Amino acid sequence: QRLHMLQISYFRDPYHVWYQGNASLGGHLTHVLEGPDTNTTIIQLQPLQEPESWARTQSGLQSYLLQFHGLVRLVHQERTLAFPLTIRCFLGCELGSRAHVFFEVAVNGSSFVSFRPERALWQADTQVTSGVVTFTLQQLNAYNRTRYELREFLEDTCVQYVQKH
Amino acid sequence: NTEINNYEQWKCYYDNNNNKCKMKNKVTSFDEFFDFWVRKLLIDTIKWETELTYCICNKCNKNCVCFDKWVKQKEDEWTNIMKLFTNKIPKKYYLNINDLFDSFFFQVIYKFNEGEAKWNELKENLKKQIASSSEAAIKVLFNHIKEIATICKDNNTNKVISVKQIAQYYKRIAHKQLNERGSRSALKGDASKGTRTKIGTPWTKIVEEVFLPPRRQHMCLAIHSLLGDVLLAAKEQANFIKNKYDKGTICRAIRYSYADLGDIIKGTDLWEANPGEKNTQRRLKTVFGIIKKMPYKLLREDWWEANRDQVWQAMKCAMKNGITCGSSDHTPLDDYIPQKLRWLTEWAEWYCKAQSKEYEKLKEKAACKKYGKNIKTWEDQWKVISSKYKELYKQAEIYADKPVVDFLYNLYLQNGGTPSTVYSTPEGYIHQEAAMDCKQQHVFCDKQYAFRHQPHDY
Ligand SMILES: CCCCCCCCCCCCCCCCCCCC(=O)O[C@H](COC(=O)CCCCCCCCCCCCCC)COP(=O)(O)OCCN
Ligand SMILES: *[C@@H]1O[C@H](CO)[C@@H](O)[C@H](O)[C@H]1NC(C)=O
Repeated sequence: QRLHMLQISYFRDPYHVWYQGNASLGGHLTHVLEGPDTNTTIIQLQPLQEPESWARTQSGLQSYLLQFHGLVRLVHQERTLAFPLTIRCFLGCELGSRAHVFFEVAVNGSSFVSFRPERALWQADTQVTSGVVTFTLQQLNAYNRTRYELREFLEDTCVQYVQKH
Repeated sequence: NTEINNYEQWKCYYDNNNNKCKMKNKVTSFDEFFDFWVRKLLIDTIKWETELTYCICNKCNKNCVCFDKWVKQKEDEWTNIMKLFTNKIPKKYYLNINDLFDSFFFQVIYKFNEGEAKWNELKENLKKQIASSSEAAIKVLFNHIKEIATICKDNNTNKVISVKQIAQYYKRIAHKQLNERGSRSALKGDASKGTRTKIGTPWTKIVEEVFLPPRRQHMCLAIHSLLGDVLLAAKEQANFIKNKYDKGTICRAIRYSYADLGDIIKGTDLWEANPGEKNTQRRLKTVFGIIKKMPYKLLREDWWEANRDQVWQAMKCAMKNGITCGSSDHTPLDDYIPQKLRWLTEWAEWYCKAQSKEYEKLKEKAACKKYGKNIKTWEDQWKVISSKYKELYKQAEIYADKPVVDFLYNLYLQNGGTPSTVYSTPEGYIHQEAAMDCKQQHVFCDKQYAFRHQPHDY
């Protein structure tokens, strides 16, 4: 059917973040995420994924969270970011032709940015472009890691999970 | 309560919060300080490796040494940061290399054109070092920048192009070939993982035609075991010369013995006639074979190249006699000068010491039936030496013994090769490369002739 993944990152400090999140397969909770950047635990509630695959998945997710944090730190360093800062990322894939994918990020509840795989580009959702919004999109559209490797996650890895379970 | 070294200086505090660090007066949390320092360490590392890539003519010796000074400064700052914790520290600061890069990915690639490439190449190089050796990324990085600083310093080593300049050419080729094989990360060892006298005497003449210095006669995990044995021998020879053997004399003797030791290990030495030397050379063939199963000379050339700084530092032990004369990392190029050249240079130095020793007896024409005869004995050795040099030099002329002919023609090509400037004549060779202590008999070319019976003054 689909995957709807959600995380909320509460940054009390650029260098201090509390993560909380989850993922639903179709309409039901399958995964949870919780803890600080130094001790975030990612749990599959429904142990359907092989332990090895799952360990690889957790590694990829932890890599993501560290890179995510690094992006927030860089945005705050280059462009001032007020704290406490809450980042809410909603991403997913939906399946009977080619899969639909999306990724949108809100800041303090206000949709801040989104991904459009058709050109492998990120664009603002917000009608108000400011230094933070422009700078964040740059990193997104300057590196293959944020433009194409993300598509493999959303249009391939995400959908394989959905198709399989 | 620690201070972290026309630059910034900081005073840091740390708790089990107000665990701040202070630089007008910038005050940040410790975590911010740590992050600042680390991202700068990584950015600066990439810029340095990139800038030095073309050398990793004297312009990069100055830049290369600056890099090594930079590396040492950063290592001390790192130690001072660790003093805040004093407990052999959570992952918040103990990033794994994969963690460090994943965490600092955006901050560092942000500063570079094709930054993802540089960020990757650095990750791969650090992973390769730890794989050879879940350790902290910062420690692995420090080891990486120290290896580069050493490798670079070797390349520079601080009308006529000298033998030392040509030796540098062969040194640069050596590492080049090593870099292409890529084995140094495997061959460089770690010591912690391991276990005649008279001047007036002519040199021994050996055919089965080379004259053997009295200095050479008086010579003292297979990789880690080998490096430990080599370092020990190197240390012993340095102490042997220092304690049992002039400044120029003590320095040249230690430095030439270092080069001779490299020849022994490489298996390119001339003195193969001696059975003790043969026993040693067979042991080397055995150990390197063991090393290969990764005369073995080509691998040995790499292993010695992968382990020449370790051997040289071993020879600087327990002394206040600076030997740091014209080299960077105080490491000489003598192991890249064909042994026949260094021994020649050396023969002339011993000869002029012999001439002065005999000369000095003519103080307070009966006594000149010893001097001018002892002189004749040494004069004959030069004849042999001069003739062989000329044969090899002429082969080099036509080309422009293989390592000497190739050394000479490349030296000749850079010295007029199309008349030769100063190296076509072996007397001329000595007058450019060696230092003569002789008195009133200062000219090897045939009044003040080096081998005259009685000095023009006496
Ligand atoms: C088969 C299993 C399927 C998953 C099942 C569900 C698992 C539980 C999930 C719990 C909820 C967490 C939701 C948060 C998202 C997690 C997924 C991250 C996906 C992702 O971005 O890519 C990974 C990291 O790589 C990258 O390098 C790209 C990241 C770069 C950062 C992108 C920008 C972040 C948003 C902008 C914030 C700006 C804020 C500024 C104030 C790829 O991992 P992989 O190695 O396996 O590769 C595979 C092919 N590429
Ligand atoms: C990580 O969180 C678990 C609870 O989810 C706790 O028991 C553990 O002690 C924490 N570890 C660290 C290093 O904080």
